[PDB]
Amino acid sequence: RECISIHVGQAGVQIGNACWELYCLEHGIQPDGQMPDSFNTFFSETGAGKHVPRAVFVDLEPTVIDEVRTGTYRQLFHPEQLITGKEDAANNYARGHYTIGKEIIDLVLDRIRKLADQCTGLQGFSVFHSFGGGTGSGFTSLLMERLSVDYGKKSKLEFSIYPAPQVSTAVVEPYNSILTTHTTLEHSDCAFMVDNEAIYDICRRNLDIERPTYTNLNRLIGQIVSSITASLRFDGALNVDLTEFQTNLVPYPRGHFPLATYAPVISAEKAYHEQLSVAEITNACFEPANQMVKCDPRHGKYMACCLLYRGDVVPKDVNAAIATIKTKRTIQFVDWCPTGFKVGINYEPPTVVPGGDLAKVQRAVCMLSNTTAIAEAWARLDHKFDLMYAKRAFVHWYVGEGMEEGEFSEAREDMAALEKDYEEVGVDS
Amino acid sequence: RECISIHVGQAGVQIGNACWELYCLEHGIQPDGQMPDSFNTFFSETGAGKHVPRAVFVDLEPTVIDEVRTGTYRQLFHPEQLITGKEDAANNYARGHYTIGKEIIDLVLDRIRKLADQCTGLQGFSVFHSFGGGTGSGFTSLLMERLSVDYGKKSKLEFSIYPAPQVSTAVVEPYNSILTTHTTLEHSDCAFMVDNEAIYDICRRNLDIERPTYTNLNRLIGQIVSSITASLRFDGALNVDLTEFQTNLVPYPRGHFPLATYAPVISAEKAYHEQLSVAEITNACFEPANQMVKCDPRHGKYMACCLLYRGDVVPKDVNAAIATIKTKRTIQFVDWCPTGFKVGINYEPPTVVPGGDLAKVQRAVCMLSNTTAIAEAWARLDHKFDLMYAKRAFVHWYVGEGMEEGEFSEAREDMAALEKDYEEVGVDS
Amino acid sequence: REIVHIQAGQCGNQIGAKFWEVISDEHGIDPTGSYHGDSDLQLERINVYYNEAAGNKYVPRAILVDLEPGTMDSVRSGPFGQIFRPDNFVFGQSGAGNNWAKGHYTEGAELVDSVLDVVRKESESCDCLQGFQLTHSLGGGTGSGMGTLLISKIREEYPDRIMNTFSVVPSPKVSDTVVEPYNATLSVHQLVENTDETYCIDNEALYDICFRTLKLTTPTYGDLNHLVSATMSGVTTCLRFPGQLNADLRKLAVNMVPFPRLHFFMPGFAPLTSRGSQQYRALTVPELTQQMFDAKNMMAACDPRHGRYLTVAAVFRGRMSMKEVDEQMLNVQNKNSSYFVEWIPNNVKTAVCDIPPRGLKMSATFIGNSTAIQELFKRISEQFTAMFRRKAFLHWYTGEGMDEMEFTEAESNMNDLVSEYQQYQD
Amino acid sequence: REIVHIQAGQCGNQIGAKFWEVISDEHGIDPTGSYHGDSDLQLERINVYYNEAAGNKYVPRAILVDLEPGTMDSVRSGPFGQIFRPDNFVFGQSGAGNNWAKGHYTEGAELVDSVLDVVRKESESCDCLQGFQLTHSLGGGTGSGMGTLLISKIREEYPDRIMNTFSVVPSPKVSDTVVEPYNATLSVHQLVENTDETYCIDNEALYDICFRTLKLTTPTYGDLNHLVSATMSGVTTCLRFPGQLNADLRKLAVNMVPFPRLHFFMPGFAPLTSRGSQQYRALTVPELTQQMFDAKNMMAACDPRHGRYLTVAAVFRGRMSMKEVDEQMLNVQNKNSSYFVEWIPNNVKTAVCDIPPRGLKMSATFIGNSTAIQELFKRISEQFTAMFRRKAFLHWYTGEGMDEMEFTEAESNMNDLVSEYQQYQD
Ligand SMILES: Nc1nc2c(ncn2[C@@H]2O[C@H](COP(=O)(O)OP(=O)(O)OP(=O)(O)O)[C@@H](O)[C@H]2O)c(=O)[nH]1
Ligand SMILES: Nc1nc2c(ncn2[C@@H]2O[C@H](COP(=O)(O)OP(=O)(O)OP(=O)(O)O)[C@@H](O)[C@H]2O)c(=O)[nH]1
Ligand SMILES: Nc1nc2c(ncn2[C@@H]2O[C@H](COP(=O)(O)OP(=O)(O)O)[C@@H](O)[C@H]2O)c(=O)[nH]1
Ligand SMILES: Nc1nc2c(ncn2[C@@H]2O[C@H](COP(=O)(O)OP(=O)(O)O)[C@@H](O)[C@H]2O)c(=O)[nH]1
Repeated sequence: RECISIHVGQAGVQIGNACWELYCLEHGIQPDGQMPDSFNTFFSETGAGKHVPRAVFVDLEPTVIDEVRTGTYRQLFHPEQLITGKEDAANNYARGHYTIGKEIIDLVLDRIRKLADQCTGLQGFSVFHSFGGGTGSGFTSLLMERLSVDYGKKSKLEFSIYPAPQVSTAVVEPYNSILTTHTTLEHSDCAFMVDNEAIYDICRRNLDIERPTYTNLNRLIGQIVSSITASLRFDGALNVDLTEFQTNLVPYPRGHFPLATYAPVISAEKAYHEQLSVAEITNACFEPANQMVKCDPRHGKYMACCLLYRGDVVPKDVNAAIATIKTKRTIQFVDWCPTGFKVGINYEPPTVVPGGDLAKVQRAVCMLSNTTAIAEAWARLDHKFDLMYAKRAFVHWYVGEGMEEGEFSEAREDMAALEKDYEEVGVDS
Repeated sequence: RECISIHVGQAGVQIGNACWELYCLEHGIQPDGQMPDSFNTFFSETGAGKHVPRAVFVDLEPTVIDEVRTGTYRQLFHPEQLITGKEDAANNYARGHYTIGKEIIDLVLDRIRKLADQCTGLQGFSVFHSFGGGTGSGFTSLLMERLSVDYGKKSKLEFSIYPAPQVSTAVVEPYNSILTTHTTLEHSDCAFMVDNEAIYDICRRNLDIERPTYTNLNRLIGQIVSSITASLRFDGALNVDLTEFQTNLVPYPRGHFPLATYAPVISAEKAYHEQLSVAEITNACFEPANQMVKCDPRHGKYMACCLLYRGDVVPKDVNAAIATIKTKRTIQFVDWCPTGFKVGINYEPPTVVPGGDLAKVQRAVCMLSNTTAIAEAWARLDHKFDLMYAKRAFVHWYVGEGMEEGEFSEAREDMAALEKDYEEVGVDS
Repeated sequence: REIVHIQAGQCGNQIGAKFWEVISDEHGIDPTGSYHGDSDLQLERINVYYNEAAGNKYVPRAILVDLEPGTMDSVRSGPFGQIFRPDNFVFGQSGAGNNWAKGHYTEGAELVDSVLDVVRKESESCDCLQGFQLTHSLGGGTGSGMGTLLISKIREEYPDRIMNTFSVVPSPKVSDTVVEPYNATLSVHQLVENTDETYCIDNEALYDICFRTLKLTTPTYGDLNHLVSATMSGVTTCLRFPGQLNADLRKLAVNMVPFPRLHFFMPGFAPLTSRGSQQYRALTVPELTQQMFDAKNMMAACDPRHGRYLTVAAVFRGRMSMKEVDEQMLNVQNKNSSYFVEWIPNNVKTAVCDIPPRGLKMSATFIGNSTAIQELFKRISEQFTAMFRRKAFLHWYTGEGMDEMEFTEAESNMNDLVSEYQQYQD
Repeated sequence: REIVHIQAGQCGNQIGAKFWEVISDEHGIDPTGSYHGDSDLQLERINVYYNEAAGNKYVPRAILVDLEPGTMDSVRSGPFGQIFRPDNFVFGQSGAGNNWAKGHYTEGAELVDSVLDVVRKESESCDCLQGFQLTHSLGGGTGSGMGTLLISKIREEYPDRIMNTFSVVPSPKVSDTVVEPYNATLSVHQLVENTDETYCIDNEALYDICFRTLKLTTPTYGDLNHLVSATMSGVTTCLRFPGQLNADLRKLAVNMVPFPRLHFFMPGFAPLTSRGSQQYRALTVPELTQQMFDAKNMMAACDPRHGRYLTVAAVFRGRMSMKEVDEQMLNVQNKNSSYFVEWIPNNVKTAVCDIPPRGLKMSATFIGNSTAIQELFKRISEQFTAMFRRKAFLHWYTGEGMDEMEFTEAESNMNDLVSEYQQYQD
C-alpha cells in the first residue's frame, strides 16, 4: 500500500524538502506533524498526535540536511531519519559509491529496513537523486543496488534530475551520470526524469520569471511528484497503483525512464484569468515546451503514457480528449503499441503553494511517458563522457577512490546498448 | 460563426484600438472585460466573468501597442495577444515583409492558429492594415499570405486604409502600397478600403472641425466597421454573414476592394436637430462627399453594393428607397449586373461615442461597394510608383533588405493588370 | 532601441555639454540625480541614451574623445560635468595639435584603440543598438581627424547600426582657424564614406539665426551650442517618443537618402521666437512650416532657395492635426514646386511625435536634404585648392607622416561629391 | 573537514599575517577574542582553521617556520600576532641565509624535526584532515628551501591529505633578490613533485593589478599580501560554506588537474574596483566573469591570452542564479574557443557558495590552470642557465653541502615541466 522514499544527494534533499512540503500542505498537517488510511501510504501515524514522515535523507556534507532541521518542518521528520556523513561529499561517483559512500550505506539501509518493517504491506521506495552528483550518483547507485536484492519483490521507481543538456554544473557531471545509470539500470523499476534546464524554460516561457530560485524548480517537481504518489495512492475515480506504473509504463526490463510533464503551468498574477479547458491542458501535454525535460519529441515516438488527472474531470472528457489525440498522428506512437494511454483520474484538485508563483487551477494533467526521444538525451550525455574519458580528464579522481579503467569503460559499453535499445524498441516496425 | 481580426501596423492598431473601443461600448462590457451567443463571433467568454478580445496586434516598434497596455482597455485584451518586435519598423515593405517582419510571423501565426482553434466553426479573419507602411504593408503581405494557405477554406476580408490621394505621409508610400496589393491580391477575399484624406473632408464638410485627431478618423472607421462585423454577426431582420459579402460583393477573384460609406455623419451639437429621413440617408449614399474614399464616382459604375442598415428600418422603406435609386440612372450600375443591391437589415441602432462628435441617430447606412471608380485611385497610385522607380529612388533600401529588381518590376506589372481588370469588368457592354 | 553619443574634439565636446545639458532636462535627469521627470513618459524610452547601475544614476552613454586635457577638464569640472562615468573620458594628454594629420594618423591613431574599447563596452551594453551620434568640428585636429577616424572604425565594427554625424562645417565669412579647409576637406572625405546621416551646422548661420531670429545681442558660444543641441534633440530622442506617426533614425535615413553618398542635411528648429515680446504663440502650425521652410532659420550656411530639395523631414513633436500637418506640407510642396525636385512625388517626410519640448506647446525639427549644400562643399573645396596650390601649411601635415596624395584624394572625393549633388538640382 | 596552514619563510610568513588578518574577520575572530560573527554561519565550519581550548579562544591552526627571528618577532609583536599559540612558532635563530641550500640541507634540515613534530600535533588534532595550506616565496632560504622540505616530509606522512601551495614565483621585470632563479628553480622542482595544487602569485602582477585596477598609488606590501590573502580565502574557507553547488579542495583538485604533475594555477578575484567612485556595483555577474577572465587581473605574471586553459574554477560566493552562472560560463567558453583547449568539453568548473565576502554583495575566486604559465617557468629556467653556466653565486650553495648535480637536476626537471605543459597548448 505505501511507498517509502529515499532522498539522496543535496539536490535530492532540496527537491525532497520541496516535494515533502507540498505534501502536508495539501493534507492539512502543519509543520508540527499534527493535522486536525487514505494517505497512510506515505505517512505513519506515530504517537497519538503527529504524522512522522515515511522517508529518509542521505547527504555526505551536513550543510543541506542541516537547513531542514532549522526551518519549520524541523518538527516534521524524526531527528533520526536525516542520515549524514560529516565527512566529504566529493563531486565524484567513485568516492561516493565505493570509498566513502560505502561506510554509510549499512546505516542508510537500516532505516529503509526499519522504516520498511514498521508499515503494512508496502509497494516500494520512491528514490530521489540527482544523477550528476557525488552523493547522488554514486551512493544511490549502491543503495538502489542493495535494495534490488533485499526487496526484489517490490517497486523501485527512482525519480531523477538528469544533467542539463547545456547548462550542467559539475565539470565531470557525465562521469557521474553514465555511472549512476549503468549501476542503477539493472535495479530500478521505473526511473522518472525531470530535466533541470528544460524546467527553467517553463519558468521563463510558461510563468515568466528570470528569477527562478532552485527553491522553485523544486516546487515544480514538488508538484509533478505530488501527482504521482500523494494523490494517486489517494482514492479516486480511476486509481493507479505504483506497480500499475512500471506495468503500464515499461515495455522492457531496462529500468526505463519516462518523462514528467504537468499541464496547468501558469503564474499567479495570472491567477484570475478564465481557467483552461479539459481539451487545452490535454493538448498542452503534446507540446515539447512543457515537459520538464530537454528531450523535445524531436522524433521519439511515445510508447506509453500515464495521464494522471486530478480535480474535476469527466471520464468522457478524457475518453475523448485522448481520442482526439490518438488521431493527431503528428504525435506518432510506437508501432507495436495499439493503445498506450493509462488514464489515471483522481478527485481532489491540485494544491498550489499559498503564494509561490503557481497559478492554482481546479484540474491538472501530470502525464509521464517513455519516449523513444531520450534516444537523444542519453546520446548527447554519453558523447560528453567520451570526450573527457578520451583524455582521462578527471579520471585520477576516481581511480584513487577504488574504481578502475574497468568500471568506466565497462559502464560506457553499458549505456552503448541503451542507445541501441532505445533505438530498436522504436524507429522500426 | 466568428471572425478573428489581426490589426497590423501602428495605424491598423490605432484604428484597432478604436474599432475595438466602439465595440464594448455598444455591448455593455466595461474596459474591465466584464459586462452585466449573439456577439460571440468576436468575443470569447474566457470563463469566467470576462470577455477577452478575439483578435491580435502586430507592430515592430513597441510605442503604439504599449499605449494600449496603459489606457483603460489595458484590462481588455490578454497580455499575450499584443505581438511586438522590439526591433525596427522601417517604412519599407521589403524589410517588413522579408528581412525583419519574417522573424515574427511564425509567432504571429501561432496566435491566429491558437485563437482560431479555441473558437467554434469560425468564418474568417478581419485584417486591419495601413497599405503604405512598413509593418502594415510588408508584414501582412506575408501574414495574409500564410493564411490563404493555412485556411484557404475561409474568408479573408482585409480592411485597409489606402494612401491619401495627395496627402500621403511616407516618402515612399507607393512602393509600400503597390507591394502590399500585389502580394495580398492573390490571398484576400474582399478588401475594404477607407481613404484617410477623403475622411477628413467628411470631418470638414460633414461635421465641421479643422481639429481632426487621428483618434477621430479611427472613431469613424471605428463606426463603419462596427456596421460590418459587430451588428451584422448580430441577429436582425435581414442578417448578412461574412461569406455573404465576398459572394454578393466580389464579381471576380481579384481580392476586389469595395469602399466603405456611412450615412448619418453629423456632429454632436447638431445632436438635437430633427433626424434625417430613410430617403435622405439612402440618398446621401450616392453622394461622392461622404464615402471615406477619394474615389469620387468620377465614372466608376457600381457593380454591387451591400447596404447594411441598422436601427429602426421598415423593409419596404428600403425596398423602395433603393427602388427610387435603381432608377436615378445618373448612378449608372454595371451592365452585366441587373440588380446589385444586398440589403442588410439589423435591429439595434448605431452607438456613438458618449461625447466625441458623432451625431447619434436612430438608424444608419453603412453601404460598401465595388465601383469601377477605383480604376482611378489605383491608377493615380500606380503612376506615383513609376515616377520614383523610374529613378530607383529609395530602392537601395529594399534591395539591401532581401528583395530584387524582380519584386518591384514584377509587382508593377501585377497591378498593371489591375488597371485593365477594373477597366474591362466595366466601361464595356 | 538605443544609441551612443560621441563627443569628438573640443567643439564636439563643448557641444556635448550642451546636448546633454538639454536632453537631460528633456528627460528629468539632474547632474548625478535620477528621473525627476515632471511626467512618466520621459522614462519609458530613456535607455536610448543612458544605463542602469545604481537606481538614481542613469549615466549618459556617450564618448568624450580629445587630445587636449583642459577641454574635457572644463566639461568635467563644471555643471552636468559630473554625470559621465570617468570611463567615458578617452583623453590624449599628447599635444592636441590643430592638425587633421596629427589626430588621425600620428597622435589620435594611438588613442583610438583605447576608445574603440569603450565604444564596444557601451554598444554591448544591452538591448538592441540603433546607431551612434557624433559631434565635432571639421576645422581642427581632435575633431576632423581623430573623430573622423573613430567613425571609420565604428563603421567597420557595425556596418548595420546607423551613424548620424553633427558637423560644424567651416563657416564662410570668417574662419575660426587657418588651415580649416585642410582639416575640413579631409574630414568630409571620411564622412561621405562612413556615417549615413550628417547634420551640418555653421557657427555664423547660427549667429544670424540667433541675433535676428532671437533679438539676442550677445550670442555666446554656449548659446549657439544650445540652439544646435535643440535640433539634435528633436531628431533622435524625440522620435523615441510616441506619436500618431512616429519615425526613428532609420525612417529618417530610409526616407532621406536617395543615393548612398550619405548626403548631408541642414537642421532647422520650429518655434524660434525672442523671449518676452515675440511670444506670439503664432504656432497653430502654418506658423511652424512658415518658420522651418524659410531661408534664414536653416542652421546651414547655404540658402535652400539656392537649390532644390531631395527630401525633407518635418519631425514635429506637439499635439496637432494629422490633417493640418499633412495638409500644410502640401501647399508648401506646391507653392515652391520650383525648388523641391520632381522625380520624388512626395519629397516631404511628415513625422509626428506627441509630447513637445518640455516647456513649449508645439515644435517641429526640420531635416532638409537640399541640393543647396552643394554651394558649401564648393566653398570648402575652393579654399583648399587656393592654398593647396602653394602647399601653405602643409609641412605640419606631411611632417606628421602624411601624403601629398592624401590631400589630393580628399579634395577630389569631396570635390566630386559637389558634382553629383548637382546631378539632381537638374 | 580541516586544513593546517603553513607560513614558511618570511614572505610566506608576512602573508600569514594577512591571510589570517582577513580570514579571521571572515570568521569573526578578534585577536585572542572569540566568535563575534555578525552571523551564525561563520562558525559551523570554522574548525577547518582553528581549535577548541578555552571557549573564546579558537586558535589558528597554522605553522610559522623561519630561520630569522626578527620576522616572526614582528608578526608576533604586532596586530593579530598574539593569537597563535607559541607552540606554533618553529623558529631557527640560526643565520637564515638567503640560500636554498642553507634552509633545505644544512640549517633548515635541523629545525625540520621540531616542525614535523607540531605539524603532527595539529594534524592529529581532531575530526578528519583534508590538507595543508602552504605560503612562501621561491626566492630565498627559509622560503624555497626549508618550506619546500616541510612539504616533501608532509607528503610522506599523509600522501592522502591534499597540499595546496601558494608560491610567490620570482617576478620578472625586477627580482627582489639576486640568486632568485637558484632558490626558485630548486623549489619549483620540489613542488612539481609533492604538493598537488599550487597558486603562483607575482609581486609585480599584483602591483599592476593593484595600481591600475585599484587606482591605488602607494601599494605597500601589506596590500599585495592583502589582495592575495583575499583569493586564498575564496578558495578554501569559502567552499567550506554552504552553496547551491559547493566544492572543496578535492573537487577543485579533481577537476583541475588533468595530469599528475600537480600543475600550477593562477588565482583571480572578482570585484576588484577602486574604493569610492568605481563602486559601480556592476556585479550582476557578467561583470564578474568579465573581470576574472581578462588578462590583467590574473595574479600570475603571464597572460592567459598567451596560452590555452586546461581547467578553470570560478568559485563564486554570493547569491546568484545557477542559470546566469552556468550560462555566462558558456558564452565565455565559446567566445574564446580559441584558447580553452578542446579535449575537455567543459573546461570550466562552476562552483557556487552562498554567503559572500563579509562586506560585499557578490564575488568569485578564479583558479585557472592555463598552459600560459609555461612562459614563466621558462623565464625562471632561463635566468638559471644564464647564471648557472658561470656558476655565479654557486659557492654559497656547495659550500653549504650541496651538489653540482643537484642544480642540474632541478633545472632539468622544472625545465621539462615547461615542455609537458606545451603538450596541451597544442
Ligand atoms: N531541480 C533541482 N536540481 C538541483 C537542485 N540542487 C541541485 N540540482 C542539480 O543537481 C546537480 C547538482 O548535484 P550536487 O549538488 O553537485 O551534488 P549532490 O548530488 O547533492 O551530491 P555531492 O556531489 O556529493 O554533493 C546539478 O545538475 C544541479 O543543477 C535542486 O534543488 N533542484
Ligand atoms: N485612419 C487612420 N490612418 C492612420 C492612422 N495612423 C496612421 N495612418 C495612416 O497610415 C499610414 C501610416 O503608416 P505608418 O504609421 O507610417 O506605418 P505602419 O503601417 O504602422 O508600419 P511601419 O512603417 O513599419 O511603422 C499613413 O498613410 C497614415 O496617414 C490612424 O490612426 N488612423
Ligand atoms: N558651435 C560651436 N563651434 C565651436 C565650439 N568650439 C569650437 N567651435 C568651432 O570649431 C572650430 C575649431 O575647431 P576646434 O573645435 O578647436 O578643434 P579641436 O578642438 O582641435 O578638435 C571653429 O570653426 C569654431 O567656431 C563650440 O563650443 N560651439
Ligand atoms: N607579496 C609578497 N612578497 C614578499 C613579501 N616579502 C618578501 N616577498 C617576496 O619574497 C622574495 C624574497 O624572499 P624572502 O621572503 O625574503 O625569503 P626568506 O625570507 O629567506 O624565506 C622577493 O621576491 C619579495 O618580493 C611579502 O610580504 N609579500
